[PDB]
Amino acid sequence: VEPVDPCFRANCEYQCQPLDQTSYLCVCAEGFAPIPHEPHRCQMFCNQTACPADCDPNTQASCECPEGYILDDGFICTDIDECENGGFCSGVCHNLPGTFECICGPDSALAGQIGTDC
Amino acid sequence: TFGSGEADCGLRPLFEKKSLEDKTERELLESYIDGR
Amino acid sequence: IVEGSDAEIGMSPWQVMLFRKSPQELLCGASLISDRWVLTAAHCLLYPPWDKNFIENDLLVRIGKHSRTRYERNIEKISMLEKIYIHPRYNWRENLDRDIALMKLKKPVAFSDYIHPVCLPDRETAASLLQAGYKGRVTGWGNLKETWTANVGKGQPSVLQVVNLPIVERPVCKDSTRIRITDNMFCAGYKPDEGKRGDACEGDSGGPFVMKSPFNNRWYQMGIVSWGEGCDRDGKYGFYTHVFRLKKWIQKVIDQFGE
Ligand SMILES: *[C@H]1O[C@H](CO)[C@@H](O)[C@H](O)[C@H]1NC(C)=O
Ligand SMILES: [Ca+2]
Ligand code: NA
Ligand code: NA
Repeated sequence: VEPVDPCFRANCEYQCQPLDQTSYLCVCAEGFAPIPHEPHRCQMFCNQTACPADCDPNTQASCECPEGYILDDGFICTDIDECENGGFCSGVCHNLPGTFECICGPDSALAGQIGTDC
Repeated sequence: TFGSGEADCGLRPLFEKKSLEDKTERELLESYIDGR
Repeated sequence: IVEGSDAEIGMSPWQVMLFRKSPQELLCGASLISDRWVLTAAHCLLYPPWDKNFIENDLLVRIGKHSRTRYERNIEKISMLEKIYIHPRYNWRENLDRDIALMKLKKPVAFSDYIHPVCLPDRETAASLLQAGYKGRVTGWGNLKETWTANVGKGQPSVLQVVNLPIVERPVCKDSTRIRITDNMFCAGYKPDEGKRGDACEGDSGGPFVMKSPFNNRWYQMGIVSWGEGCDRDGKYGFYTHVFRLKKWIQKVIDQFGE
């Protein structure tokens, strides 16, 4: 019958963007990305010091923050500085927005691990 | 071991350690005085 | 905390905040009893009737906090939970008897002006301090009023709350409720004729009921905010988990599962 919009039969939480006449992709609003294990669903992300929390307006003050972030004043998700905090990395630690890099050795080259300790 | 009674616990850096008393600390101390 | 006041910076360095990751919210209070052990109430973590069952990865342990909402960077410290130990004989079926749980932290917390463990009472401390009329202290970030209906108040505090409450004689605690009271619990709070008031409330559970020793000037955790009926009602008293009575179990899991 050419051509079919694949999104007509899609069940995305937020939006749907067509790829082919047969395939599509469920996408999210800016600041959100599909959940890896739930591709039709969305979850907030942040790559800075802070980003507004994902709060549900159907229930007062129920907010979500991505991993590595913690709710702060003004319902904002702020980055947890695992290096300054301590206890997350015993080797050399570099803080990241959302996680941290832990360098472990004491051998040559040294392994750069993301989000895990030595 | 734990619970031996030798550990350094119960002393606040900003209070007992500096010989400073908090606002209502006296109230608890005054409750110990029993009426004969 | 109902009828309390703003805690001073460093007033309760042992006060711990159990924080739920999803959604991001206060779960309950707790206490630091060593550099790797945290004490709280069992009902905060497990209550089958409501299908409540929080595991190590569902929470964050926040030590050294003052403000309820602010992320106190470089002041507060976040500790990861290695293992939660709920008392095997915790009676969620009826009384909430033995409402107690231990949490071993993955790494030892760094002591500071805002972080420092409270002492646990020994036999003598418990006998000398745990007497009717003697005042203890309760702290927490819980509700400022019984809420959950109509009520004029700020709801949740902006800063850690503190209240001084006197221990009540056992028979008066017994006659105030129809719920069976065990020796693993004690009640505290003012009587109607005293005028002064105050009480723990929702969200305060797990927080410590401490007493300062007139002998050695150290603070001891005599109780854990466990339960009550409403909050700050006349003729009602907050019920606390008797720490000394369960000290044998505390010492058992800490010795077996290491310090
Ligand atoms: C729930 O599961 C956890 C393990 O994920 C276990 O520790 C706990 O005892 C269980 N409790 C109930 C009531 O299912
Ligand atoms: Ca980080
Ligand atoms: Na979205
Ligand atoms: Na009252």
